[PDB]
Amino acid sequence: KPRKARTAFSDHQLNQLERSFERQKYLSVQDRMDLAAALNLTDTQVKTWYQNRRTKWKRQT
DNA sequence: CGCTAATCGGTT
DNA sequence: AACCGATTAGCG
Repeated sequence: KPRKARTAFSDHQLNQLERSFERQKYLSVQDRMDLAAALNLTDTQVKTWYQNRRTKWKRQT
């Protein structure tokens, strides 16, 4: 069952994703597309990163 | 083993 | 179409 390679986010990308999450728990389609483009990530990579980050936030609360 | 990226099926 | 919760799985 082929899967995608695990993305290794740069420190710059993780820093900017965490910054975005501190500002907004969810992104609009537009804001997700803008952040993806700004970080040279796919829309899916940013969507999944935000989904998993909300899961972690739920657990740590 | 812990952290977390990616995948699956169900919910809305 | 995006999310959620459960799950699978890569790597330090």
